[PDB]
Amino acid sequence: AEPEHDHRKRMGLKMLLMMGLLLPLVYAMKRHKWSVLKSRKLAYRPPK
Amino acid sequence: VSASSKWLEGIRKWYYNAAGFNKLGLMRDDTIHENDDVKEAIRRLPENLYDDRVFRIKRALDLSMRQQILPKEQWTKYEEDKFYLEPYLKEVIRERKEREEWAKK
Amino acid sequence: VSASSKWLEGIRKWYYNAAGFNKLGLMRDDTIHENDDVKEAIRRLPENLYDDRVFRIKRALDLSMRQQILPKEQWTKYEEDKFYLEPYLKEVIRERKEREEWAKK
Amino acid sequence: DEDAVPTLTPCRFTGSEIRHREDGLPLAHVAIAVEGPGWANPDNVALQVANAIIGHYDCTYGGGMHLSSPLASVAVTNKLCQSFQTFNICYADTGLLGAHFVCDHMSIDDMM
Amino acid sequence: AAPTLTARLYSLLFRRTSTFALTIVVGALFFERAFDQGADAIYEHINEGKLWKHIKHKYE
Amino acid sequence: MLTRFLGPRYRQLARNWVPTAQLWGAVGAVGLVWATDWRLILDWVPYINGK
Repeated sequence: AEPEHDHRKRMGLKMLLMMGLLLPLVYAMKRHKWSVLKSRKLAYRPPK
Repeated sequence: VSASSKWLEGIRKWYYNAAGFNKLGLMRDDTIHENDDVKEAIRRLPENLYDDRVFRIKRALDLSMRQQILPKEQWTKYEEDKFYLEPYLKEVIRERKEREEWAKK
Repeated sequence: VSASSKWLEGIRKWYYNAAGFNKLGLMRDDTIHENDDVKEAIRRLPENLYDDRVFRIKRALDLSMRQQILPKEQWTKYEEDKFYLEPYLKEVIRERKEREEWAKK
Repeated sequence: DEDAVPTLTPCRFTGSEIRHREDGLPLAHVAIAVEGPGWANPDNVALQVANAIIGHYDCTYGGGMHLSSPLASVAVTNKLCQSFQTFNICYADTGLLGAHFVCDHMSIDDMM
Repeated sequence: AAPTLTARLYSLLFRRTSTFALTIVVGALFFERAFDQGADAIYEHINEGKLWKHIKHKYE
Repeated sequence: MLTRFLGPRYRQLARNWVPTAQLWGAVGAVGLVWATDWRLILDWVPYINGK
């Protein structure tokens, strides 16, 4: 059934890293995008 | 938005401190789910009003994204809230009650 | 549309008695496959002309559906056909040759 | 003389956009700019020339079918805007030189 | 430096779009075989339960 | 109708695109490499040597 219980096990290891790498890198990128929108200043200054 | 209405409209005041609306400083009227009656209702809204509800709405979106809220101080003054539409709205309630009325006729 | 051109343009005359166009009484110019140059070319067409080519075209559709043709007498007069666009068209040929020209420049 | 004669400490100008948000603005008076002259830099020479390549597409200007700025051209063909004018905004060594503009609900996107 | 990493490696690397890409795959090699290797090391220190067996299998 | 894009103008256009053209080309090629790791090329790869 799971001889790759060895082999597949191996892959899982890299997975642990990929996310830990990407997941941050991903999240970053997301923030990297959204950041400006975060801080926006839009003014309600109705005339008079 | 005061104690009976800070329990009850304190689902909108203390429990929209919990359910958010007024502690988010929302506009009571603005909470009505958009409907057709609501729609043209707003179409008839007053202008200076329109601006007001606008800034309110946008801001709401703003902190919403920010997932923050204004100072609890800045959190809206309880009671002390004009029912903005309700004259206008409720008027329309009579309207669609009228179109609805002669409609019934 | 006469013998050299009733053999050759008598692919459009005797052999558009066979290929139909002129015996169908078509407009020589009208036969140009629609292209952009053709397009705005017509956009610039003359008015009374425009009507003329119109009636021609529609009629063509008409018998076409009818799958009939006009009297062979009514079948178009050979030769004796103004080249309608060709001054206008060919002018445009110079045009797109001009846009094409300074274009080349 | 006496005191108070500092120099220009470089920094970033705003870097933003804002709409004075107007339903009341009947039609866009739009614009844009990218470095305009100011006092200093040696570059602006060609940037001048560059802004030349840029150019200002005048509403009152005619001849769009034949217009030189390809931008201007399509703007005619597409009827793609109601104005653009390369406009050089000045600070010693930096600025923005670029189009004013006018447009309806549409242009700006393709404009850029 | 790191300013030429961020910058020159933008400029002399990440600037040109292609260059950014060619850089990318250029890594794809090194990363690929490397992580392959060190990964194998991880599993290696993990056990020694087989395929080290040959010597024990007396590797005829 | 190559004359359409044949002119010192568009010629110059090519002269521009050329180095870039090299660049994207390289992109494709190397892609074939790493993607495939095709033995044919793979051989020459030192320390990318997998055995």
